[PDB]
Amino acid sequence: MIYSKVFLKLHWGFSVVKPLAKPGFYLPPPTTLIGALSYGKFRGVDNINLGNVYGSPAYNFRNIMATARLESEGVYTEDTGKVYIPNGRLVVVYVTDSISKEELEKLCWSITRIGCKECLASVENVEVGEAKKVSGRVKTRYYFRDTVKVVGRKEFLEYVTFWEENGYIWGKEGSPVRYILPITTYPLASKEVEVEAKEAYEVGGEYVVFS
RNA sequence: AUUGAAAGUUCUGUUUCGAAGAAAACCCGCCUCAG
Repeated sequence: MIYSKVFLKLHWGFSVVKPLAKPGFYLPPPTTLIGALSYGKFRGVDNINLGNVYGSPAYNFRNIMATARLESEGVYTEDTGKVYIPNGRLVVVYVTDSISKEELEKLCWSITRIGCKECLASVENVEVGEAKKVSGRVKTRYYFRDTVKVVGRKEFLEYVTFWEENGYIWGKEGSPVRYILPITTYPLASKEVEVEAKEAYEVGGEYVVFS
């Protein structure tokens, strides 16, 4: 199980609107993170024949684990929800085993935007390594699933709804999955939460929780 | 190539006209550079 870390510098922020008034999300979903990685290999093409229907040139990277977190302060504003965090820093962790270290590192440098066109984001540095699996009590900053238990004080937790990769195809809505975000609503920031969990990969001290 | 893809809330307008800080008032009364 290989892992990679990337540091991104945002220009003005990101904007992803909720499916189904156009409120937006607080942090990008894993689908956007996987699509940004896939942009490095599928550049120039917008429709691929999956075999039955044209849905996206991203239905092949669906099994790559990804998380992300903030490192600065921002504000969420509706004026079409937007998350303004100019000159901020984003840390993205990719955990997978499908490809070797070289391919993941090459695709990691090829991230251009997160969300829509205006949300450009440069790349400052990357790290690649081998991760270890643990199950003891850990402290994490990355968001995780709803079913994961919590031992600490419930004070900085929010509930959001994301979608699986089934939504990659047009004319079809993805499955609803609940997610827990350790975020302060105003001003925007990230806080540490202690969880027990069952699977946690150590990617340099900042344990990443998946289930 | 990411609930992503496709879009200007843009066009037209004077804070303008008018109204003396003006009138009265002494620096002035005393002193050899001398043998």
